[PDB]
Amino acid sequence: MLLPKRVKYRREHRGKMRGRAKGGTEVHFGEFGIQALEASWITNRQIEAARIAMTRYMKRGGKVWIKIFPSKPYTAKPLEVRMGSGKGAPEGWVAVVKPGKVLFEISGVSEEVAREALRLASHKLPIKTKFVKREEIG
Amino acid sequence: KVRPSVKPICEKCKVIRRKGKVMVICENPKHKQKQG
Amino acid sequence: AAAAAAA
Amino acid sequence: SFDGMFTYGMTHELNEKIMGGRITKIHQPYKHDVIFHIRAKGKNQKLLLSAHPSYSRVHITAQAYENPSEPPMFCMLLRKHIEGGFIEKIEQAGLDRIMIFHIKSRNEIGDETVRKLYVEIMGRHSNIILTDAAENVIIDGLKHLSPSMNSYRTVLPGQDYKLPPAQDKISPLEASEDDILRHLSFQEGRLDKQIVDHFSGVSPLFAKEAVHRAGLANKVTLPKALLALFAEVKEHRFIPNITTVNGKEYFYLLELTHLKGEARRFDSLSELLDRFYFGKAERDRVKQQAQDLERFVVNERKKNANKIKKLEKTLEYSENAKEFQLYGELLTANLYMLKKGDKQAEVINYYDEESPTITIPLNPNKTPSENAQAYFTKYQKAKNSVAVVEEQIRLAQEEIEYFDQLIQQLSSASPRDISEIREELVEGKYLRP
RNA sequence: GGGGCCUUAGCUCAGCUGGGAGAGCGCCUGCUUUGCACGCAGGAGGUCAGCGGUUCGAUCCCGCUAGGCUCCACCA
RNA sequence: UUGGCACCUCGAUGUCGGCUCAUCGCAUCCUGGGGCUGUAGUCGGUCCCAAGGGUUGGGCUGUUCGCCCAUUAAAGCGGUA
RNA sequence: UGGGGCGGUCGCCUCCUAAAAGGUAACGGAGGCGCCCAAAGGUUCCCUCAGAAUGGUUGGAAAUCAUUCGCAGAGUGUAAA
Repeated sequence: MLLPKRVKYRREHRGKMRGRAKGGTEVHFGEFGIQALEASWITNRQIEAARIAMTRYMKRGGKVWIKIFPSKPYTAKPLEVRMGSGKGAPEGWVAVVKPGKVLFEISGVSEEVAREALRLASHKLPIKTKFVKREEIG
Repeated sequence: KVRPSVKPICEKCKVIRRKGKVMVICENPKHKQKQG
Repeated sequence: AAAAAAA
Repeated sequence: SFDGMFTYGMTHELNEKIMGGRITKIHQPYKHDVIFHIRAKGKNQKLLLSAHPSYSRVHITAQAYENPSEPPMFCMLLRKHIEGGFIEKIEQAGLDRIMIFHIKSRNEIGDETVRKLYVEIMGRHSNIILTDAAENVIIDGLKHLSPSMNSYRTVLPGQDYKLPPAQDKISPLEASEDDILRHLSFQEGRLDKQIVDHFSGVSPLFAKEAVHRAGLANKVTLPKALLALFAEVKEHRFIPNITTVNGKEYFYLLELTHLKGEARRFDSLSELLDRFYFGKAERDRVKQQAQDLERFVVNERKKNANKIKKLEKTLEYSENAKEFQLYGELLTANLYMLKKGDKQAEVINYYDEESPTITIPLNPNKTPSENAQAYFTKYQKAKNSVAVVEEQIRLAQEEIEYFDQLIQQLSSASPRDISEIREELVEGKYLRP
């Protein structure tokens, strides 16, 4: 379960998610990965769920590279209060994921094991996913 | 069983499309699935 | 309140 | 140990040693031990009033009871009420184990009011209670008791004293050369217990010493021994010594003719209680280990023997389940024969007639193959039992041999040998590090 | 709805911020005690309310459970 | 349902619970027809099709709700200021 | 004042929100000020900071001293640019 232990500011603007991925577009650590097709906030609970779902089915094999990190906090005002009167308290941490970005990286297993592990990870994520692999021109 | 995720459970399952509805028939009657 | 007590 | 006679000798010695005097300091370093710093004639004295559940005693100690921790509230009230005063007299309430301390203590406002401090040494019912000697209400007690728990003689601050119960005896000293025998009424030989429950404040040790001083116990070869020992107690003719037979120690104010082994002659009771004992600790360790360890080893040996007998029962159940497998294999083709017991079902020809002899239970049942299959499963469990119970019998005889050896090594030896036995055991096995 | 700390021996309950579950009370075993139910040692209980993650070991770290007791919810 | 906003009404839109009269939607309580059951039969569990009809008399509390007594084939959820 | 109350705030300075001139709101997000200094003011003349390593006796990770690598990782009274 992933969170920064110290931040410069505890309350930040929610930002915008226009455009493609700025970086982390190509798979370059593992052999196979998930490429994002839509943009939404990914909570660290979802990241933990996808990581356990991959790691359990890969009980024998290589390690998992988590390419995204939930650095941006989101604030949640308490329920049943009026609008305004100050910004609410921070509740959790999300990672801003753009389309084209690689989320998790797997090497050291077979093809179908990696495909099924990425499918089990993708069924926990709130975004449309696809299977990508390393290209060697090169 | 009626579910919107009609999938072949075993190797003997066969996917058919009766009446515009995706269905799975099998020798095992527990694998009979319909949607819609 | 809104008591209907018109006289 | 401990007793009204030893209490009388202690009162005589305290009247000889600390008469008048001044209580400069009151310390309570432990939960049951109270130290009085008596400044009597000559040098300073250190009176100890102990109310331990097993080691309760009153004597003038000489060693330094260190660790003066933060004092409890009974010690603080003792320093508030008793310190600065004088001791009038130390007397015993009859022949029971009750110590009365008369404290001529000046009050904190300046005037004088005599205080009576009561020390009771009854083993696990020992207590120290201070009264104001005019109304005899309890100012404070060392152990606080409720109206429910120990309903008689409730010890609360401000409650009236109730005084320990009457044992319904006669005073053993200066009684009569005839009163002593006109009430014990020896019939079948409970002599020491009759002395215990017919005399005031007498230990079973003094009764067992008196029945040895009588020699052959008779009608007259017993009261002259009791009067002789009471004359030895009176006129203050005590000979304090420590005697023991094996490890565990005994002390008394009179020389012991029974239960020999050691002499360790002493001068007074103060050095006697200083040397024995401190208070437990090694004696209480060999008390807590000695009988409990051998009891544990003997009980575990009985467990292992019962285990071996019940494992041999399963070894006979092995042959019973082999007969069950034979009867199931008889049933399996069956019902060749009628369902009942399916006995001797075999095909005359084109059959391998095992035709084993069988004992015929009625043959079950609703599910005709699963009964024979259940029999065959019981047989597989039986052969796995043939392996495991023989392993358990081997382990149980190894445990019984080791526990019989431990019984032998506990039933006396060395001291240093027991020390290195402990060493070897702890080595045997690693064992967090 | 918002916040706190626990839920561990038949009971009361420790355990220092991860280094291997304990004290008191209850129940037995043995010793000892002349005698007034006054003493000593030795045994069992716990999946640390429960569930899966982390690391070499988790009451301790984490989420969600399930509870208790906390301390309040200004209105028509 | 509890909320959020304050768009309509402050030259008046009467607000809870009951009584009387009802009507509508099934995300169906029973009755009707089925599939799978770790459905031997009765009784069951889950998921379909189905609103045609019927879905109670009390004790407590202003109470809806809730608890209990006795039945029933069942004593169904909601909308209509 | 996302009704009023209760709570909070009321003047000045710095950053973001502020959309590459300026300006720009919300009970939006972060902080400070109601001073201090006869010098920390003026002029003239010189010099360049913090950290790492090596070596040092009381010096150990750090008191003080030499060396390199140091365009500033220092300092600039007080706080942000």
